[PDB]
Amino acid sequence: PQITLWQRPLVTIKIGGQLKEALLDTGADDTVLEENSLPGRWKPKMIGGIGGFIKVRQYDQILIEICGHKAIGTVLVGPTPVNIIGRNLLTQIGCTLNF
Amino acid sequence: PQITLWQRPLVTIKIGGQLKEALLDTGADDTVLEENSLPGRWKPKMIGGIGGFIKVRQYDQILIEICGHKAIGTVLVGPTPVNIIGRNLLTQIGCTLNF
Amino acid sequence: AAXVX
Repeated sequence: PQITLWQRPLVTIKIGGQLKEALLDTGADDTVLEENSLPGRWKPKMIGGIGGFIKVRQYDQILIEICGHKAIGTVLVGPTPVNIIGRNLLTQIGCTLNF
Repeated sequence: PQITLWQRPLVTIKIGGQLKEALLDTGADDTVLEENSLPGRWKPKMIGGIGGFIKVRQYDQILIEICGHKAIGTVLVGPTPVNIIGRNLLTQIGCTLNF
Repeated sequence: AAXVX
């Protein structure tokens, strides 16, 4: 579909047998989800945003279903106020900005 | 135009006689620009992002030219690593997400 | 890196 920006662009994601809502964020190079129970190995990593840097855990080869669209990629888990779908993923689902 | 997300969506903005580059951010409710010399009165305000809260100054009725498209609205000035064009503005220029 | 407000 087509999302206008009068309200936040929130969408249903299915990650590791769990259902969540995430914001489609063109302003994010990466996808960062709040602490969820995800299986596999992960490494320590740090991402910056507007007030600072938070340490997250990177999980590679993670399968996600964004609004029914499947994609595989890097997913960062940490203390984010919201589940963010970033550029690494948006490209997989052929998402563009039009104006 | 149409922006694919292989690279960050950066665009030329013209604000108060100055030329800048800004990121089109669907993940932002507001537009926050780095400290620039803007005339008028402003109030203290705070915005949160992924590492915390930063205090900014709100300027209302600010004219901006986003990729040649004029719009008027609220603009927040503060210590952001990047000039962000948020939802308040994206709607004015008829910007949508498609996939 | 990555959401304002």
